[PDB]
Amino acid sequence: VPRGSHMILIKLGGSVITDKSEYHKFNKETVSRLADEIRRSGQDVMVVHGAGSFGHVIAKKYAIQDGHVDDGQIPAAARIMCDTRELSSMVVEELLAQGIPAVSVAPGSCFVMEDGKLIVDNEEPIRRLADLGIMPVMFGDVVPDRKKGFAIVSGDQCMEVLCRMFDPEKVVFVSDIDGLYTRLIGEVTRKKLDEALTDITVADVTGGVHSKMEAMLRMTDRNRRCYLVNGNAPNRLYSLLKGETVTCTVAKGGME
Amino acid sequence: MILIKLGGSVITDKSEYHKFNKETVSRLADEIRRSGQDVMVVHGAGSFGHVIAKKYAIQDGHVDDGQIPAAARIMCDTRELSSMVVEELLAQGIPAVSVAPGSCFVMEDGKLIVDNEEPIRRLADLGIMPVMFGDVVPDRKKGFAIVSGDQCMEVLCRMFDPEKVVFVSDIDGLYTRLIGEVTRKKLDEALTDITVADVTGGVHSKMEAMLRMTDRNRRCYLVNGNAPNRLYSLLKGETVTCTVAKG
Repeated sequence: VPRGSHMILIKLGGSVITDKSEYHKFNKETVSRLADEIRRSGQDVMVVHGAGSFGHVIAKKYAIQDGHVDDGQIPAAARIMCDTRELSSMVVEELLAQGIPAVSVAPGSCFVMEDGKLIVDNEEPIRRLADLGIMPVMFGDVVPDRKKGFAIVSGDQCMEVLCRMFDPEKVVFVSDIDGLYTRLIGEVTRKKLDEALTDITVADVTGGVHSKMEAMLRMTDRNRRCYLVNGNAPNRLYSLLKGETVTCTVAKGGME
Repeated sequence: MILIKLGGSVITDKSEYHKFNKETVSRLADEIRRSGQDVMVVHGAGSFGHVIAKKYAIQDGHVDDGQIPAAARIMCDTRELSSMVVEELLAQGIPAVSVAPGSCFVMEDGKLIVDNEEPIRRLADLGIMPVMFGDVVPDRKKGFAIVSGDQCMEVLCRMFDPEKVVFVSDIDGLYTRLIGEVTRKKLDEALTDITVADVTGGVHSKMEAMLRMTDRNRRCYLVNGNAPNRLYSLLKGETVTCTVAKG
C-alpha cells in the first residue's frame, strides 16, 4: 500500500476561524486548538479553510461574485485577495507552530474559474508540495474568471476539486454547528435522501436540507465518508479523525 | 510597460530577522503612483527567510526531512513580506496581488517553469498587478529550490515584453568610480583573461546580467531606491544617477 492512501481532507469553516460579529477578527485560540487536534490525531491530512468574514464585507458592497462590470471593483477585488492571503497566513502559522508544515496556495494566484466551476489545468505544483510534505492549503478567494472577468471561489468548492484530485479516504467539514438539522441528522445515505423527497416541510425546504445532504453524498463512495462536525466543541475533531464515534452528520455509501 | 524589482536589501533590513522598512516601501510605492506609469513589480525576499535558507542549505535541494519544516517557515515568511508589500501598494491606489512562485510554479535546472500563463496574464489584464518574489519552489530534480528575484524578472520580461526594466537597489549603481553606461561594445572592450582572477567587485558578470534584459530599444537600469524621488524621476523618463544598460 502506497504512501498517501489514507488521506483525510479537512475544511476549517470560515465561521469557525473568523468571528463575523467583528471586523478582520481571527479566532486564533480556536484555530490553535484545532491544529493541535489535527496533530494529535496522527492522521495524514490536507487542510482547506474558508475566507469567512475576511473580504466578505467588501465583496458584498461591490458584488464581486457577480463579475467584472465596474472599474471600481478592481481596487476592491485586490483588497479582498490581500485579506484572504493574510488570513491564510494566520492559519498556516498555527499549523506550523503545531508541527504541521504547510503553505498557503491562493487559488486566485494560480487558477481560473468558468461558470461557477474551478479549473485546475496544472496539477503539478500542488502535487509536488503534497509529495514534499509541505501541505498545500487552498482557501476561498477572488479568482480570475474566463467570462465574467473575476469570480469568487469558496472553500467548499476547493474541497470538491481536491477531493477528485487526491481521492481522500475521509472528508471532514468543520463548522460551528453540530451537523445537518431537520432534529440532528446523524446519518445521510442515498436511500435516506430519496425518503426525504416524500415528506415536505418549510423547515427542510428553506435551508436546503435535501440539497446539503446531496452535496455531502457526492463526495462519498462505497468507502470514503463525508463528515460535518462542530469545531467549537473541544476535542471533537480529534476523536473524529481517530475514528471514534462523535456527534456529527456523516454521509456514506455514495450517490451511485 | 515597466518592470521593477524592489531589492531585498531595500524593503527589508538584513540586520533583524523580521524587519520591514515600511515607509521606504511606502515612499517607493508613492513614487510609482506619482509617476503615473504602468508598472509590474517583483521584490526580493531579503531577511525574510534568508537566515533559515542558509542555515538548512535550502538552495542545495532536499537532502533530509529536517528541511521540510524550515522550508515551510521560509515560505510563510516570504508570503507575509509580500502581503506587507501589497499593502503599501494598495494604499497608494495600485491594485496588486501576491503570486508566490512556490505555490504556483515549479523549477528545473535553475529556471522557473511557468507552464500555465493564463492566471498571471488575466490578473494583469484586469488591473490587479501580479507580484512575484523570491521563494522556495518545488524543483523537478532537487525536490525544492530557491527562485531568485532576478529569475522572476527574467520570465516576466519574456512574458509581457516591457518597455523598460528597472532594478531598485540601495546603491547608486555598478562601480569599479560609478559606471554610467553599459553596452555590448563596452563589455567586449574589457580585457578579460580566463587564466587570471580578480574581477574587482564582480562587476563584469553584473553588466552581463543587465544586458540580457535589453533589446534594440528597451534599457535596463539600476537605481538607488533610498534616494527620494529618484525612482519617480527615472520612471517619468528623467535623467538621474544610475547605471543604464542598452543593446
